[PDB]
Amino acid sequence: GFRKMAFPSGKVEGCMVQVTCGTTTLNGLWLDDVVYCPRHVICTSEDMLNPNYEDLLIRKSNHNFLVQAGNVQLRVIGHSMQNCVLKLKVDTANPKTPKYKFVRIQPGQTFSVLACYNGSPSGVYQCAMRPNFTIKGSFLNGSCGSVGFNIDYDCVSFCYMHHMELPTGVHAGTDLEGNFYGPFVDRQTAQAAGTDTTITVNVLAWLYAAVINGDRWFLNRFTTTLNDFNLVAMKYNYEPLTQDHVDILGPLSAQTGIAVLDMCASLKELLQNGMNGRTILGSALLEDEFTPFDVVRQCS
Amino acid sequence: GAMSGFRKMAFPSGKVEGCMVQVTCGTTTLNGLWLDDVVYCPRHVICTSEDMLNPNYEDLLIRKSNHNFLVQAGNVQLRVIGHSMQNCVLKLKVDTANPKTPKYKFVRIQPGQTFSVLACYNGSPSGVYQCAMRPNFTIKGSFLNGSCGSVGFNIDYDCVSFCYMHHMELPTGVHAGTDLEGNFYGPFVDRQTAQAAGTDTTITVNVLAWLYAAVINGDRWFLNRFTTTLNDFNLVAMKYNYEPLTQDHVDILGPLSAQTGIAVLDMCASLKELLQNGMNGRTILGSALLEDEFTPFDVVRQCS
Ligand SMILES: O[C@@H]1CCN(c2ccccc2)[C@H](O)N1
Repeated sequence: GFRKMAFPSGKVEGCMVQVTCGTTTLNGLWLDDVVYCPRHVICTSEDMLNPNYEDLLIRKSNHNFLVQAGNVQLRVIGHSMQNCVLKLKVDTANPKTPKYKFVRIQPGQTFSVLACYNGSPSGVYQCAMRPNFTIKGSFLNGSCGSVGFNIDYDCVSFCYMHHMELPTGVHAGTDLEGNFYGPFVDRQTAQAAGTDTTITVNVLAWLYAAVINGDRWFLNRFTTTLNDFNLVAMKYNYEPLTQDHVDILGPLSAQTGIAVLDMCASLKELLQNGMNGRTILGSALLEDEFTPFDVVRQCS
Repeated sequence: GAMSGFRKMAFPSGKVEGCMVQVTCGTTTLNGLWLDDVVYCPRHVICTSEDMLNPNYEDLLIRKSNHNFLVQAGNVQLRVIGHSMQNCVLKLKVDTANPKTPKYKFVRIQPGQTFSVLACYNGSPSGVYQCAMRPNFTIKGSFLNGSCGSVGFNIDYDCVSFCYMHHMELPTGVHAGTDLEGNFYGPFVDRQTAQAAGTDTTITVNVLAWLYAAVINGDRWFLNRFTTTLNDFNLVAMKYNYEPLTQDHVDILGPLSAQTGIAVLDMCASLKELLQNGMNGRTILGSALLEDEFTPFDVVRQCS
């Protein structure tokens, strides 16, 4: 009985708004007296290929920005651009503003996404930053302007904003300061995501989760050296494993008594021989969207 | 296409977050649902540690007065003014009506249908997940220590349909519970006596809708050229522990059948080949597993 969970989305729900520039409509994040949204909302049908965003920006008037929060309309006062994020300053501060911080995450860390359409929240899901810096999600998993977040002691950490739907069923976007995740541009040009890989630290964290839940058949008597594991793992499209990840797994190593490189011999053996029709925590597949600290959060 | 790399989503939990409270009777603390002037919670909050095998709820309840119930809404304390029992749900009338009460209904679901769960510690929401009422009337849930009182719901046009409440963890690691009228799902009792869940089965109708969703989005490698009779399909499915398929499930799938031009029974023959051959490393809609927790209602709603 181990299931993936998203954060309670209430505190982010009361921040989504609908931003409309000319013909284009998408989601905004209304915080204090500022609305954040992707900067490509200003792209016309003629600049949508090769725009000089800051010069296009300075020529738009505030009045070309429609902002509604449900039935209420918001007054745009000014606008500035920070990287690929548009910042529209409004006359009203959001009284539903949670306590928040802007953070940037690393490939392999998890967060929840509140999927929104035209400002209206539609659903919520947990995901991980893929090593190729993309996030799994169809057009039905929330369109441009939806945000990704973690909650740390009732404080929201916004880390992600959806910008564009890639052809491969994944989407890409930025942090809330506008910097893209991965080698992507907000220009409607042919663009492809790199070959993905399995988040190796997360699989080990998930294997520790099985051991906490008494699922133990995969554990063996063997260890392995770090790179004697890495060599085998990259041949299966697994992320190489750094000394940082080992340390991060330390606390789980101390609760279960399974050294990190011991569990690495279990996973390495799982890679070459498969699960032989057995199961771990109910799944015939290895999960890699549980960080070490999602396990400690949900198991302590 | 539309649903390439599609993920299940739980509904936004905000409207439920504003209804969760902490209910305490003596030494037990669990979650309550505060809707208007009444808070709902599982009745086994009034059990002691000796009462858990054969609790006499009617004896236990009548011995309790309003001021033995400790209802905490965040940082305010609510005053209990009345208290009655409807099956296994306890109902605490409070003097103060929840301002954050959403539009809501109480509905009972059938196995195979889906909803979201807001998992809570001590009145405090901890997470949200999307799941299905399994065919054996249990909920494969999170390894949360005291989720009792966590509710399940769907949301449809600002209106929250409450359909589940968590009462107990079973030895098999899944959860069992009631509707908001206190009737359990399945043959379970709110007693700490030996209770086992029947053998789980794959929600066949859900898989077929999922397979129809793939075909809508050009994912097409699993289709074959065969049809099957309904009863020839049902007979093979069962030795793979798949739910038998009823004519009603065939009708439910009819809209998917017409938009793709693939007869339902043809899709059943394609499924039957997937069972004898398997998905060993291959993907359907980005998933390396056959999804059985996405209903035909959400497929046709989301793929018009
Ligand atoms: O999940 C656990 C298991 C079941 N539950 C319980 C307590 C008293 C009588 C019957 C059931 C307990 O409070 N919570």
